[PDB]
Amino acid sequence: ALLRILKETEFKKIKVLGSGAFGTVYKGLWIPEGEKVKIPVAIKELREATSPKANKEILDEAYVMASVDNPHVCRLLGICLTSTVQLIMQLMPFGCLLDYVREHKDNIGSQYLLNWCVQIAKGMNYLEDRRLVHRDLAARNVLVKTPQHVKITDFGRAKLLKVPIKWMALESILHRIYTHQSDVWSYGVTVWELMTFGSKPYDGIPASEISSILEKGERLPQPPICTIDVYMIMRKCWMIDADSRPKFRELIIEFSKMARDPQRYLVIQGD
Ligand SMILES: *CCC(=O)Nc1cccc(Nc2nc(Nc3ccc(N4CCN(C(C)=O)CC4)cc3OC)ncc2C(F)(F)F)c1
Repeated sequence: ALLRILKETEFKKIKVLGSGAFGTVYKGLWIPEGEKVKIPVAIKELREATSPKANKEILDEAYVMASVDNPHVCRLLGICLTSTVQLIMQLMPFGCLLDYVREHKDNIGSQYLLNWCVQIAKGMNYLEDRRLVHRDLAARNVLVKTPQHVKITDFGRAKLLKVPIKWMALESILHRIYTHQSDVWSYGVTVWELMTFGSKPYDGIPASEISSILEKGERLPQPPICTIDVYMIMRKCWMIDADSRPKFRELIIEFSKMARDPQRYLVIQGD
């Protein structure tokens, strides 16, 4: 019960920061109960889910989210129950890493890119450690606190209560299996996205075709900046054998290592 119940009046909505299928997000401010502190927040207002069954499901996931406490996982500050369900999130000033990489390709240096993989993999392991399957992981579901500090957006479990085929493990596509190991495959696609400075994985190829492509042993291409210790880690995540895949603990070490000598593993444009 680490989940704060917020009063509609404790916060104000400044601007719409987009709207998805799940809900609508706003840049806003929140003045906590009996405090003269003004926190910048993101307010995830939820869609058509007013059924008593659904609201109990929402709340139950809201407590789960509210107990996920890790530096690289976006924190849930509280919930506001009124006419609509509002999820008061920590504001991420630089938007999503995908947009950010597509907007900084030139100035994004090897040392940052490698430290983002450690950061993502760190947050991911926390979920595998809490036995929570992310199910979402894409460069679009990683947000930017500071360009040095990224955080993962844990909505995969909530979104469950519009198919991301190109980020999915073959077992997820063909047998609807979601393990912390399918989370490793998605992680591979995400790290490929950052190394390509936000490219479309398998662009122009239809979703239906993707399964057979992967079955024919075909994978995502080698990104120009990538070395061989790098592009290898990527293909180990895309192993048809769900258990041949590296663990999130492994990925942390082989990237933590890699981050100690960046340019050795990434060929940017100096230095
Ligand atoms: C690439 C995927 C993406 O756009 N994710 C995204 C979009 C909007 C809102 C969230 N939630 C969220 N956001 C923040 N901070 C944040 C997010 C996005 C922006 N952008 C969005 C694209 N854009 C537009 C449409 O004008 C430019 C600005 C800016 C911003 O910071 C002020 N923090 C937390 C959340 C959370 F609720 F999801 F936790 C994600």
